[PDB]
Amino acid sequence: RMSEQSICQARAAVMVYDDANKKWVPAGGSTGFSRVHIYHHTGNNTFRVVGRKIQDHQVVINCAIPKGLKYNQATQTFHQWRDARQVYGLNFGSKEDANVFASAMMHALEVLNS
Amino acid sequence: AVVCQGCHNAIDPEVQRVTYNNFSWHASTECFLCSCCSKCLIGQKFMPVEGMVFCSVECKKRMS
Ligand SMILES: [Zn+2]
Ligand SMILES: [Zn+2]
Ligand SMILES: [Zn+2]
Repeated sequence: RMSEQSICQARAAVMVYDDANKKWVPAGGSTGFSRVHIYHHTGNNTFRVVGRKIQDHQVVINCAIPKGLKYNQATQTFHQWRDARQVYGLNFGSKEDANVFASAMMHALEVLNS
Repeated sequence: AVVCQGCHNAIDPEVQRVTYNNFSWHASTECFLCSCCSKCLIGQKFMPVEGMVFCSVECKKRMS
């Protein structure tokens, strides 16, 4: 019953890297900034990244956070990580959005590495 | 050699581009867009906030 906890809300344009066209592209197929959360399932101590388009709340990312996720703070406003399939990118609206998300990601990883 | 704030890909060093602070966007592809509603803002009224731009006061407040 206990709904998942949102532990941050950042503004980012969610992106994926398109290998066949060797460039970054918008996740879900369309441009626009999303509201991006880290959700914490307090029952199980599992976490996921969920990003919903600001204009229409389309879910463009729904990504589990594993123990040992390598979180790459590539630029001050662009962070990325990968799984076996994709590289995900977050293009933040500002340095504050980015730092707030990164802190929540490290907190998630803190709990996951306990 | 600069990276686009809209699409996160390289901007050709030679071409002209949209600039605001240490942010740049492609001026030829649809990169300079309202962060909310994706409206093209080239030649248009715009409202910049760090790495984001609007469009209008309605799109801006939607992203507060
Ligand atoms: Zn671009
Ligand atoms: Zn245009
Ligand atoms: Zn707009």
